[PDB]
Amino acid sequence: AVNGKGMNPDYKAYLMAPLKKIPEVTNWETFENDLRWAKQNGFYAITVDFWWGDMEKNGDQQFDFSYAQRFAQSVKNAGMKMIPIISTHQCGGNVGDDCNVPIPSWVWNQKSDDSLYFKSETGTVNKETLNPLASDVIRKEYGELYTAFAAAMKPYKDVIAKIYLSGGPAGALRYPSYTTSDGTGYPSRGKFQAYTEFAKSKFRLWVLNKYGSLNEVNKAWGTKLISELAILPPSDGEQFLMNGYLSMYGKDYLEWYQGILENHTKLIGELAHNAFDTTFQVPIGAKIAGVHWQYNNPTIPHGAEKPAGYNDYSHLLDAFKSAKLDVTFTCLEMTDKGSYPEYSMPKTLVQNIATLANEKGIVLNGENALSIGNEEEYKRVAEMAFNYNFAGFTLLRYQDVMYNNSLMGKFKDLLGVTPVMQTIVVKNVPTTIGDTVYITGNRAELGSWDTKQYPIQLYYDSHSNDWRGNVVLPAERNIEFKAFIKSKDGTVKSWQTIQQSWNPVPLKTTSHTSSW
Ligand SMILES: OC[C@H]1O[C@H](O[C@H]2[C@H](O)[C@@H](O)[C@@H](O[C@H]3[C@H](O)[C@@H](O)[C@@H](O[C@H]4[C@H](O)[C@@H](O)[C@@H](O[C@H]5[C@H](O)[C@@H](O)[C@H](O)O[C@@H]5CO)O[C@@H]4CO)O[C@@H]3CO)O[C@@H]2CO)[C@H](O)[C@@H](O)[C@@H]1O
Ligand SMILES: OC[C@H]1O[C@H](O[C@H]2[C@H](O)[C@@H](O)[C@@H](O[C@H]3[C@H](O)[C@@H](O)[C@@H](O[C@H]4[C@H](O)[C@@H](O)[C@@H](O)O[C@@H]4CO)O[C@@H]3CO)O[C@@H]2CO)[C@H](O)[C@@H](O)[C@@H]1O
Ligand SMILES: OC[C@H]1O[C@H](O[C@H]2[C@H](O)[C@@H](O)[C@@H](O[C@H]3[C@H](O)[C@@H](O)[C@@H](O)O[C@@H]3CO)O[C@@H]2CO)[C@H](O)[C@@H](O)[C@@H]1O
Ligand SMILES: OC[C@H]1O[C@H](O[C@H]2[C@H](O)[C@@H](O)[C@@H](O)O[C@@H]2CO)[C@H](O)[C@@H](O)[C@@H]1O
Ligand SMILES: [Ca+2]
Repeated sequence: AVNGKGMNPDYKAYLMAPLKKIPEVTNWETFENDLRWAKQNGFYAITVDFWWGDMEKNGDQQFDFSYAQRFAQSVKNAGMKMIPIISTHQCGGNVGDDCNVPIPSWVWNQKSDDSLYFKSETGTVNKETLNPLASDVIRKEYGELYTAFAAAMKPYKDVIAKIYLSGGPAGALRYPSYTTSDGTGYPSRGKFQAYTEFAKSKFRLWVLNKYGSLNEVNKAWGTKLISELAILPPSDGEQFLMNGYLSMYGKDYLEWYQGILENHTKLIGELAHNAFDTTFQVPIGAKIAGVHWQYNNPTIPHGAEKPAGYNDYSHLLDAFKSAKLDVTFTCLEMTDKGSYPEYSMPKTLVQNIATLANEKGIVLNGENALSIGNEEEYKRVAEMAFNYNFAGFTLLRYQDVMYNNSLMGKFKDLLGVTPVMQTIVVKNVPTTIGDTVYITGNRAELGSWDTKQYPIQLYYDSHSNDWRGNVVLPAERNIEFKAFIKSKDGTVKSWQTIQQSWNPVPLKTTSHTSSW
């Protein structure tokens, strides 16, 4: 992997359940067999959406956790593990969606203003999820839902491996900036979603709180606003994305905009831990969407990410760390394009996120953005997962491999692997002062023959006069590799004589010794 490391020892593979309830797809008996099969192919658990629209439909505090309980019972019967997703967002309208489960309609009546929903640059109303600015309603509603869920699902503590939270549309912490109705669907630029009267009022108050008075605001922004009412979000999204973002005003607007998501992260994290820590004592996480389009557009840099709420990934991830929430990213199966008109750079995006996450000590999980139909996509996922220290990968979605033995087989081989530490020993290495030794191999877990960025480092053993290193490898998988030398200035000088291999890597920790 990068930084001379290897694959994460804690790596697990997960499988996304269908969006619809199991009974609308197959029977519970077959489901249990499907789980045993998934397990046999390297899957550790199944992530599943438990829709708010389903759990608190009839009214405030009128709960129904019967489906969740039945699902859990079969998971238990199959000796499997599950990862509940408290989906406080609507199913339907987003890529790959096939259901229509809006959040409880009664929630919109808890306020007579427009604080609860979203409104775009052009006036498009979005009700896929509650507006994070309304923290009072969120605190109460999410808090009550989480608590009730915990009590109803306590008996299934034993099969719950982790809990996922929904920070916004399509289960991710973000604004509904890319939608068909708002004419902002892929691969168009996104539209900011801060035009309700409540949002404008909030931005205005936040700015005045920061500078004290309008005169101080003008001085800090180098502007000449005539009144406090002139303090507003961008009136022209395109112009703001072209150059407005570069100014002090632009920096402040984006700070506030992304800041709302950061605060929301800390809020749902607090509520979740309070509700689940004692009953379950399992990790909790949230998701970040992979807004890879318009990434390198020269006219509107990161023209889709910013409107989605992503301006400073480093600052955003710090919020997750503080909230004690594991992070899940996506698009691991895609490649960089960066060409007109999409200007898509998903791989570069993934690498950046992973780098930041690892630097901050944040447990990082990944997913594929779109259904995978070929092995090549699995290899791309593998490359990212095993070279960027991902602690886990979740395959979207159930049906794709459950009803495709051939594809399921490819996944088991490339991604459904169990990490196992092994000691690698290479003797008679002709190193000189300043040289370092590394190994690189065929599989993604070995950097796929990359000597520049993904090689795994070995260490000189002065006592035995050889080079050694404890490397994490895929158990029960065949591998080929070779040790090589890098000079002080990182130039590859020479390679091991014969190509080494392990057919397959042993299930139990041991050692592989070879001669240079
Ligand atoms: O069960 C969990 C969870 O599942 C769903 O949510 C998933 C999404 O399905 C995933 O895509 C992802 O959410 C993000 C993606 O990370 C992000 O990249 C983007 O998707 C982009 C695509 O990347 C882009 O290629 C483009 O898709 C095109 C295809 O290229 C084209 O071939 C096809 O014909 O049309 C599609 C759509 O135009 O555009 C999309 C954007 O629409 O955005 C998605 C959405 O946020 O991760 C989440 C979380 O796992 C369910 O929706 C959710 O309810 C559920 O909780
Ligand atoms: O809250 C204060 C004000 O905030 C908003 O105005 C912002 C814009 O959102 C930013 O994009 C930027 O504006 C730039 C503009 O992007 C750039 O093209 C250039 O503008 C010309 C404009 O093309 C022309 O039509 C005419 O208006 O003259 C402008 C000035 O030459 O310069 C703009 C300013 O540098 O910054 C402003 C704030 O400074 C929001 O839209 C306002 O309603 C709000 O009052
Ligand atoms: O990229 C696909 C490529 O993979 C295989 O080639 C790898 C070799 O198996 C591996 O040994 C290594 O090759 C180096 C030699 O070992 C070394 O002695 C010296 O000659 O430099 C070589 C170049 O790196 O790495 C390559 C991949 O870079 C497979 O055999 C190829 O057919 C295939 O195209
Ligand atoms: O820099 C090229 C081009 O970028 C922008 O056009 C985008 C548009 O904003 C998106 O919504 C979508 O249609 O793709 C276009 C091509 O990238 C600018 O708006 C445009 O002026 C500029 O020429
Ligand atoms: Ca409630």
